[PDB]
Amino acid sequence: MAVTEASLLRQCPLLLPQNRSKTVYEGFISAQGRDFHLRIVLPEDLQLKNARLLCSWQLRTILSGYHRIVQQRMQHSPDLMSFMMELKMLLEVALKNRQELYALPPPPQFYSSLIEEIGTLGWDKLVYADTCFSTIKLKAEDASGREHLITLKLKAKYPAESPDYFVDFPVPFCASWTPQSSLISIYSQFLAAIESLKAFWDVMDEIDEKTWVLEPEKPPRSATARRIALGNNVSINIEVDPRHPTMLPECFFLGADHVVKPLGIKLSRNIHLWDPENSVLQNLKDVLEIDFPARAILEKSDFTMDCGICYAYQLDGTIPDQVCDNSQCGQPFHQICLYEWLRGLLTSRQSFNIIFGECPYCSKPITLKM
Amino acid sequence: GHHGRMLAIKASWDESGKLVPELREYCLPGPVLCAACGGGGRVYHSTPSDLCVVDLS
Amino acid sequence: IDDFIGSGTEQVLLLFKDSLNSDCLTSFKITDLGKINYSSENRYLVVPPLETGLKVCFSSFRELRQHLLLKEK
Ligand SMILES: [Zn+2]
Ligand SMILES: [Zn+2]
Repeated sequence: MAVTEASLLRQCPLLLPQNRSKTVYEGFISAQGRDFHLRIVLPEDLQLKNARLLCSWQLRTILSGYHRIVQQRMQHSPDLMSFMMELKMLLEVALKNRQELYALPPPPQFYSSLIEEIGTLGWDKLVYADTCFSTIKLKAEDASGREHLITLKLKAKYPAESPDYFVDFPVPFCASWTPQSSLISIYSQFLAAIESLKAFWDVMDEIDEKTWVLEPEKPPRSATARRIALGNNVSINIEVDPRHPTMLPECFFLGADHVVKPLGIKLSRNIHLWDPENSVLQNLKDVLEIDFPARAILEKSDFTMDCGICYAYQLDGTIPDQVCDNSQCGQPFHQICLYEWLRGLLTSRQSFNIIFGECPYCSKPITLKM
Repeated sequence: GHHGRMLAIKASWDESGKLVPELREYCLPGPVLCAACGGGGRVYHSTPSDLCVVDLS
Repeated sequence: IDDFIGSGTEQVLLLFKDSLNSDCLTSFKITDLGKINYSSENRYLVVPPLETGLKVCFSSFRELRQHLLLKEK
């Protein structure tokens, strides 16, 4: 209403004036389904510059910090009705920030329905459930015979809202949640996405089996990139499209410029012979017309594989990849080490994204492309 | 408390640049009969059922 | 009845008949009727979440009773 006779009732129903002279108000204030005790003594007149306002200790702990604003608002705010509206808004804000603090799950609807539904799935499936019962994790199997997990995070209200789904696989997983849907529904969707992506798994498994995969070491299921090692001190890195795995991936070659050239040339000339009915390896082998080593000895073959400046492997994710174009050195480096080195020396000259210089060990012309 | 009310206080100094007390109040079960503190934000409390523990760390 | 394992829970020890042997405290049976059971995770999983659910639900019950008596005042 307009006047503060009924509008106050309608906007703060649970503040009941105790005294005849409407000077003592007492009762409850509502915010996000929670009634808070409140007692608001006015002076003989309707002025808020000075008024008493006592609370429940519940309300004090919830009005921690905002003490300055309410004291300020008492002085700046014209009417009591508006003071209550404004106070409610701030208490709303305060609880909205403390949602890590005030979170609960209903015992009836929740725990039972969840137990029914996990039974509906089957207990071979479930692998992990948290003691707060928020997080659960489920398992599924490929037709190829691979285990893939799916994490769900559940709110106080599971069937109302979506539960937070976390899945490994690399294409963005889309889950049509309805209020009618349940874990079995999304599970069927999860298997469906698995069986769609089936080809990508099969490709990456064939690569990780029959090749010395290098730098996604122990790769996750999300990982789409594969730096394959081949010959010695040269590598091909490969990015693969999940929707079209058998299709040609983006591939190129690190190592010695004099060694790399016949690989790029031979690829370029024979690439029309690529065929998307075979496997990636079975295509690459007759396309590049070479074989791979299968674990020659992948932990130590016979090379100090360290940077030969920093004498480490694994500087900040980076691998020894930049090498010499020389039979006698063949010394790997890191991008960072060799860059800082060449950028110092007087001999070096920088074109656009390239720096030419002398290999530290052998003093032969070495190129670095940033 | 006895009936199971726990209270917690910490120094915040956040969001305004002044020290503000961040209070909680938990409602842990059972009429607490005893408790003590353990090194590393741990509390051992006891209900007439069990001795339970709480990790604040 | 006593805690002989030293786990933090009482157990029952049962001595079976003397017809077996003329030797003391042979043929024992220790049990808790829970997990502990000596003698001579599809279902074990979801119980802790259920116990916490019971306790929390009880705390919510006591909270509502408090809220109610406040409102009556
Ligand atoms: Zn290095
Ligand atoms: Zn060199």
